[PDB]
Amino acid sequence: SYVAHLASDFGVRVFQQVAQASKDRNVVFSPYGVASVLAMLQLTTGGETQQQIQAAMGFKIDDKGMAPALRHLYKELMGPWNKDEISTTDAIFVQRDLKLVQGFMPHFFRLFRSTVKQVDFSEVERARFIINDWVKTHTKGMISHLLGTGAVDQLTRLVLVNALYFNGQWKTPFPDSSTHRRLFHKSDGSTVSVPMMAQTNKFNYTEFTTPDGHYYDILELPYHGDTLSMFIAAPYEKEVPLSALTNILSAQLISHWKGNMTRLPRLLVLPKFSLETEVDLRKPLENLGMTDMFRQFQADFTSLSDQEPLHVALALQKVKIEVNESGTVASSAPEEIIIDRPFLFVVRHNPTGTVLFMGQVMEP
Amino acid sequence: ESCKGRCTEGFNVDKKCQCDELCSYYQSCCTDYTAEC
Repeated sequence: SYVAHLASDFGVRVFQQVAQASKDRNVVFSPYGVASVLAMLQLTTGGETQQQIQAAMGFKIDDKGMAPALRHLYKELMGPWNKDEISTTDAIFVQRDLKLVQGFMPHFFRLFRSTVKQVDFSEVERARFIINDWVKTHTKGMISHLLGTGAVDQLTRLVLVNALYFNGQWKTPFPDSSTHRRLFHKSDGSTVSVPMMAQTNKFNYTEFTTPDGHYYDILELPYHGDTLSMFIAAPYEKEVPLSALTNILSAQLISHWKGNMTRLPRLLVLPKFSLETEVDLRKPLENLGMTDMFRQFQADFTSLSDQEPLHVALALQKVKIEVNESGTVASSAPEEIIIDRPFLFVVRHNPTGTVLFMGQVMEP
Repeated sequence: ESCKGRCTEGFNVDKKCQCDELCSYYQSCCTDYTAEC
């Protein structure tokens, strides 16, 4: 579907803004997640606030087929195949006693099969407990304490949250006994020791070039039953910064990564990692043109409430990803591909091409 | 005092008990919230 691609493209553009402001830090992010919550926010907005979101996303949620295709994607990710591997939640919270526009909720429910949550921000500590507990119980206990003390206050009226957890189960797990500490070369020219997994398998391993003619390699690691894949991406030369690859690695490119005509055996060496990133979406969204939604008087959320002024006080995504030997609680020469320098990873939903997760690993 | 066909309407200050997704946090759920919504 067109909307799956547009939603991934938008989310990747957001990831790029986040990566740009990240320095030498690890980042994990969800392009799918931010697209989904911003698509829902479109319903709440009007005027230039709506226009800015629709222009940046490249579609209107109200258009024919747009909402059904997003619902379909959501349903799919909740299928029986997902062994508590992905736990996501999108929620919009508005001031509980704020009068909402007649018919807004059933209309929101028709399109998304959820509602806008209604929490009393004037009771500050309680609202923060509520939002936090909501997030925790809807990510199978994985994202707790999203909001620390003082994250919201008495004047907070509207808050967007997107929280995701991922730990995939490999189609072929890495044997535990093959795991040991190896040197990893950081982009600042320093070297650290990190646990790295290793397996011999037939993976897709393709070489491409950037416009500036830098070589990069894409390794595909399928999860069980081929529904999801992790892609690992890195410049071939150590001197080439990861950013030369991030700035060009679009939704279009990723969705086009495909099988090798003949897959070949190789020994793969990959660092284990466990990353947690909290992203404040404000600056990334403003850089993509969505400035009005944050501005106290300029913001137009008249489709949600035409009673009192509204604007987004906070827009958060928090992602936790786990990459290990099996993705379970269990306990387990050809060409060598060794990932011992910073890399990008992409988790792709294969039937749709949807970019679920995206990140840079600067130091495992 | 019932949630029948109300699970989708959000908070309603005029109604005697609520049916919104957070009503349990406000100890205000109609007794049939669970079975309806």
